[PDB]
Amino acid sequence: NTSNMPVAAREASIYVGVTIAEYFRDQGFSVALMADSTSRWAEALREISSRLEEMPAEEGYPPYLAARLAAFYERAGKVITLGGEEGAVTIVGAVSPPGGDMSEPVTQSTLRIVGAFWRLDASLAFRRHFPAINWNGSYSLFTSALDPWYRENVAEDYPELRDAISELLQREAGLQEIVQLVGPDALQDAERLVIEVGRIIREDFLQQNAYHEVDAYCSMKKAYGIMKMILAFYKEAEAAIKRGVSIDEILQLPVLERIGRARYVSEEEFPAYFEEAMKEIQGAFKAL
Amino acid sequence: LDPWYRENVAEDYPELRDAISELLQREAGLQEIVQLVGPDALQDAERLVIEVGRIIREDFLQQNAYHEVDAYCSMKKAYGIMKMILAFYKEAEAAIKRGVSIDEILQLPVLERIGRARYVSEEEFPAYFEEAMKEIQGAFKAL
Amino acid sequence: MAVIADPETAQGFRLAGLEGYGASSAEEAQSLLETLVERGGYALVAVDEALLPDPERAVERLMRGRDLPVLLPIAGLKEAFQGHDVEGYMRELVRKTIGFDIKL
Amino acid sequence: DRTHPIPDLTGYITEGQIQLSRELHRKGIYPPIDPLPSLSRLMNNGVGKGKTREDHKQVSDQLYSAYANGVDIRKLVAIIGEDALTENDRRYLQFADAFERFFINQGQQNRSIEESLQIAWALLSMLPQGELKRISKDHIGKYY
Amino acid sequence: DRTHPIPDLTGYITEGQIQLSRELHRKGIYPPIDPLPSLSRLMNNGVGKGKTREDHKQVSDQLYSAYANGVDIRKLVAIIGEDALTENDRRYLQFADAFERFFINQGQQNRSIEESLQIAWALLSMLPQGELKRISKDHIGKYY
Amino acid sequence: MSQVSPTRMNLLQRRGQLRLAQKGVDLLKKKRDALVAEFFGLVREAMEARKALDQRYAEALIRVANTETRLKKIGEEIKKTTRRVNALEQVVIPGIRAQIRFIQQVLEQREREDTFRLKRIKGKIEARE
Ligand SMILES: Nc1ncnc2c1ncn2[C@@H]1O[C@H](COP(=O)(O)OP(=O)(O)O)[C@@H](O)[C@H]1O
Repeated sequence: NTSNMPVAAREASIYVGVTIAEYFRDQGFSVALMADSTSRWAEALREISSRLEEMPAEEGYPPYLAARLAAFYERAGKVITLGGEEGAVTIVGAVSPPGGDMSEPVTQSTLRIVGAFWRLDASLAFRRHFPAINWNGSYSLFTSALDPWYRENVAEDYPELRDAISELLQREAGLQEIVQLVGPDALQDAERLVIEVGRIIREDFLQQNAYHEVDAYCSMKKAYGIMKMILAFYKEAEAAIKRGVSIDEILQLPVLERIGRARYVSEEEFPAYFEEAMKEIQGAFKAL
Repeated sequence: LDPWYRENVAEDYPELRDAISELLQREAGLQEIVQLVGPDALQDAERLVIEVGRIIREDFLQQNAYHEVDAYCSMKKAYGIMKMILAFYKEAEAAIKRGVSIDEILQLPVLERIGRARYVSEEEFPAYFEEAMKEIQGAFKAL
Repeated sequence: MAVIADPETAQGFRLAGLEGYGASSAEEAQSLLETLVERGGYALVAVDEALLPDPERAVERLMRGRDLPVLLPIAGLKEAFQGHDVEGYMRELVRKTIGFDIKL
Repeated sequence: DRTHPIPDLTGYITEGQIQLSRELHRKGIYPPIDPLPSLSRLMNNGVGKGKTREDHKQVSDQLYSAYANGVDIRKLVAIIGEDALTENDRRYLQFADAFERFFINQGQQNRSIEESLQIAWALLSMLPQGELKRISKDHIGKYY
Repeated sequence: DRTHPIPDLTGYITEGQIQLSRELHRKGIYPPIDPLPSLSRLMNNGVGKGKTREDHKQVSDQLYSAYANGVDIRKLVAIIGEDALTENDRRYLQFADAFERFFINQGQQNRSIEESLQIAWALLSMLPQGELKRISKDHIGKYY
Repeated sequence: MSQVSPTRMNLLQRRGQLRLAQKGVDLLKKKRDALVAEFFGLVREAMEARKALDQRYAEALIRVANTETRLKKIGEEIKKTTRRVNALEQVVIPGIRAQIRFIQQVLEQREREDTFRLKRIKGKIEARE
C-alpha cells in the first residue's frame, strides 16, 4: 500500500488479505494476518469520503468508520471449516496515531475491538530494554483461557508464577511512585529487596534480545525455567532478609550475574541455577 | 443587615460575629501548625483559644435540626448564646493572664451548661453570664 | 572515648579509670580536640559544655578529616548547673522544630 | 478515563456504584473494587432492619475505615519498616490483608447478606474492640 | 487569569496600572495591590521637583525593590525556616510586612503625596542604610 | 504534548502528596518520643555532676558520668542530631508536594482547558463551512 496508490486500493487491501487469509484457514492452516497499518487505511478512506462530500466528524473522519473497522476484526477467529477440520486467522494490526496523541483514527477505535495490545514504549527502547513492550500498559484477554495448556504441557505452576511476577512488577510501580516523592533513603530492606528482584524480572525476563541468535526465540520450556529461577531467587531473597541478611550481601550474590545471562543460554543449565541459588544463600546463612 | 440587628436585637451583633469569626480564623491557623509540630509545645494562651474555638463550634455553629427546640433559634436567642460564649472567652483569657491553669477552666462547671444552652427555650441562657463570672471568681479565689 | 574537663574533674575521671584530659578555656580545649583527632584512636569525645560553647565551629576547625570522633558537649561551670539549662534548651528545641517561639 | 462523557453521565442514574480499578487488579486484589470510589449513592435506602440487618451500616462504615487505614499503613511500613510500626497500627495493617483475603476474595460463591456480615464481623475481631469507633456499643454486644 | 485576552489586551491602553490580588486580599492586606505588578507607564511624567518632590522616583524604586525582595524571602522562610534566615534578609522580610501594614493599608484617609513619601521614608528606616542601593546619597542626607 | 500527561500528572502530584503528608505526622509522633528521652537525659545530668564538685569519691564521679555521660551520650547527641534529624528532613519534603504542587496545577491549567479552545476550533472550520 504505497502513497501513489488510490485511497480505494489501500482501503480494499485489508479485505483482499483477510479473504486470502480465510482461504488458507479453510484448508486447515493457522494463518497470521499482519496489517501495517489501519491508521493509513482510515486516512485513505477519509480522503475518499471527503471527496464524496460525506459529512466530516471528529478529526474530519466519516461516521461510518467504527462499524467497518469492527466488521474487519470480526472476520478473525479459529473455526471448524466447511467439511470439518480446524483452521484460523490471527490478526495483528499496527496502530499509528497522527503523532503520540493516540486518539483517532487508528488507536482509539482499534483498542476497543482487539483483545490484545502490545505497547512498544519508546522510553523502554531508549533504555535498551528489548523487546520494548511495556509490561504495565499492555494487556491480553486470554490468560485463563490458555493457562491449562501451559499447566498440562509445560508446567503446573505457569499461572501462579506469572501472577506472582506481575504482583512483583505491580508493587515496584507503586514503590517507584512513592520514591519519586520522598526519595529512596527511607526505604526499608524489605522494600529494597522487592526493587532488586523487580529489576531482575525486568532485565532478565521482560527484556529479550531480538538480535541474539539464541534469545531471538524463547521456547515455552525455557520461559518457565527462567521464571522459576527468578521466583526462587525472590523467595530466597525475602527469606534471607527476614533472617537479617544484608540486602547488599544478596545484591552482589555471584549467581545474580548468571541469572542475568540466562536468556543467552540454550541449554537447561538454566534450572541448575536454582540449586546454585539455594547453596549460595546457604553460604550467606553460614556467614550470617 | 447589621443595622437591623443592632436596632431590633442587639447593639453588638456585628462586633460579636466578627470576634467569633476571628476566633474560628485563629483556630484554623493553629490547627494547621499543630498538624506539623504537634500540640505539646502549645502555650496556655493558644490552648485557651482552641478551647473556646471548640465551644463556638460545638455550642454555636452546630445546631440540631431534629430537636424540638434547637430546630429553630430565634434572633433573641442567637445573640444571647453568642454573648455567653464571648463572655466566657474574655474571662478565659483574663484568667490565663493571671496564671489560672487552663485545665482548671476546661473543667469549669458552667461549661457543661453552655454546651446544652442550645436546648434551653428560656432566657435562663443569659443568666449563664453571671454564673460564668462568679465561677471564674471561685477560680480567682483558689488562684 | 576521651573526656575533656576542668583539671580537677579530669583528674577524677582518670582515677576512675577513664581517659580524662584537663583544660581551662574554649581555645585550649579546641587544641586538645585537634591533638586527639590527629592522634587518632577515639570514637567519641565528651567535653564539658563550658569548654565547648560552639561545637559546630569546633568541628569546622579540626578539619581536614577523614573520619571524626562524635563530639559531645555535656553541662558545666560551677554556677552553670545551679541554673537549669534545661528549660531553655527545651524552648529552643521546640521552636527549632515546629517553628514557633512558644510561650513556656 | 472515568471522566469520559459516557461513564461520567451514567453516575446520576444509579443508586449504587461499584468502581473497578486496573491498578488494584494489577496488585492481585479481586474483585478490583476501589473502596474509596464505590458509593451507596443510594445504599442507605436498601439497608437496615427489615431490608438487610440493623448493624449493616455500622459494619460497612467500620470495615471501610479500617481498610483505608490499613492501606495507608502499607505506605508507612515502606517508609519506616515493619518493625517500627506500633502494635495498634500492625493490627490495622493486618486487617487490610484480612479484608482482601477473606471479604473481597470469593471462591465463586453466592453469599447472602447474612454470610457477608458474618465474614465482616469475623475479620473485625482482628481489631481491638476499643478501636471500633464507628460501631455503637449496642451492636458490639449483640453481634461481635 | 491576568493572561485572559481581555485584561491582557487592556494593559497597552494605560499610563498607570494598579493590579489587585486575591492572595494579598486573603492575607488581610487592603488595598490588595500587588506592589510588584502595579506600574506607571507614564509615572515619570507626573513626578519630581515642581510636581511631587525630587526624591519621589528614588523612594518608589527603593520601596518596590525592598518589597519584592521581602516577598521572595517569605518563600525562603518557608524553605529553610525563620531562624535560618540571615540578619540582613530578616530585615527585608520584616520590611514586606511593614509595607503591607503601613503603606498599602489605609484606614480610609486622603493622603497627600507628602504624607505618602513620609510613610515611605519611615518604613525604609527598617532597612540598613548601606542597603539602599536605589537612593542616591544626596536624598538619604536630605530626607532619611 | 497533550492528553495522556493529563492524568499521570497530577496523580504524581495528588497520590504522591497524600504520602509526603503522612511522613509529616509520622515525624511529630517521633517529636513527642524524642523530646521525652530529651529532658530526662537532661535529669541525672544536672545530677550527681556536681556530685563531682564537692568531690573513690573518684567515681561519685565516673560512676556519675559513666551514668550521667552514657545516658546523655545516647540520649543527649545520638537522640537528636538524629531526632531533630527525622522531623527537619521529611518536612522540606512536604515543601516537594507543596509549592511543586502549584507546579502540577499551572501545567494541568495550561491545557484540558487549552486542548478544548481547540477540539472545538477545527469543529468550527467545517463545523462553520
Ligand atoms: N526599561 C524599563 N525600565 C523601567 N520600567 C520599565 C522599563 N520597560 C518597561 N517598564 C515599565 O513597564 C511599563 C510598560 O512598558 P512598555 O514597553 O510600554 O510595554 P510593552 O511591552 O507592552 O510595550 C512602562 O511604562 C514602565 O512602567
